[PDB]
Amino acid sequence: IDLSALNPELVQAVQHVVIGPSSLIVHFNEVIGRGHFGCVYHGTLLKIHCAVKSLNRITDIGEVSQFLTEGIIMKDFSHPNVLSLLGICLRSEGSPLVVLPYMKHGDLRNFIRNETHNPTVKDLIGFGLQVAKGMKYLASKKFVHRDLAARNCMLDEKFTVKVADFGLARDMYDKEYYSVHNKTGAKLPVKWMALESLQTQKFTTKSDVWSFGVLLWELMTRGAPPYPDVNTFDITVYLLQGRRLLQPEYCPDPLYEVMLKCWHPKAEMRPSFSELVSRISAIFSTFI
Ligand SMILES: Cc1cc(-c2cc(F)c3nnc([C@@H](C)n4ccc5ncccc5c4=O)n3c2)on1
Repeated sequence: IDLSALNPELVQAVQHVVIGPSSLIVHFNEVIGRGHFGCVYHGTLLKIHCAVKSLNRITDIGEVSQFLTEGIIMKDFSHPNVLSLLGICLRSEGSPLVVLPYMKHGDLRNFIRNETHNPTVKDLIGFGLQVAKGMKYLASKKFVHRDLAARNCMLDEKFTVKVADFGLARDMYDKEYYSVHNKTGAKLPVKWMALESLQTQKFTTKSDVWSFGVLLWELMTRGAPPYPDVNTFDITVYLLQGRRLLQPEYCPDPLYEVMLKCWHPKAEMRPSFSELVSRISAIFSTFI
């Protein structure tokens, strides 16, 4: 790595992000995750159980100083509902490996769809509140997620929910839900996107608020696909007919009212993540 190529203020932070190969064993024999940009494997860090992501499906990782800079930013994030970066390990043959905490119970969507798990309505709302707290933190860091959805949050061994799939962990972990734009070629999660982002492909924290509303709907339907009878970019036409996802059977009325505020046609009128934490914690507190 070329320390000179970095912003001079960040050079000190590199030692805290870089993991020496001696400190990490990767078990390439068993894939635990699959993304478009690469596979994920069990690993042991010095005995800390971790998830090691390869980026080898990409032809190139871009500018190495930029990759490092991304890693440094990501490493300073610390919140119990945000997936942390443990570090990055430089291997001789191949791209760098990204080292994340192991998430025993996988992604939130699959967890709520799992027949062997039986969360209550209170539990599902609490999963939503935990996501809201993670997003309030990210928004306070002026970080825009761009791909918030239940598939992109994960659960650890204590069922703590963590906003995942950002920074160096960013990928498409379920290709079904990404559609190619015709003018730009970008693969977009159209069914989670705000109206304005469908039009401009610009994403903001207020478009993350829209996605969060969809995520709440996923939770209360225990992982149903949103808008099944709508096809890809016909979602814009569908929404502009004056439509929204219907209230799920076991979704409390005030929680559906929160969903509708998250889908406000004017981005600036949608609630902040701080407001969502406040409103959801109240609704959650009414359940036993
Ligand atoms: C479906 C699905 C979703 C994911 C997923 C979603 C994320 F938001 C996400 N963020 N980071 C990851 C990768 C790096 N990851 C992280 C931890 C982990 N722990 C246990 C098993 C697999 C993983 C994993 O794939 N993710 C995988 O993997 N399969």
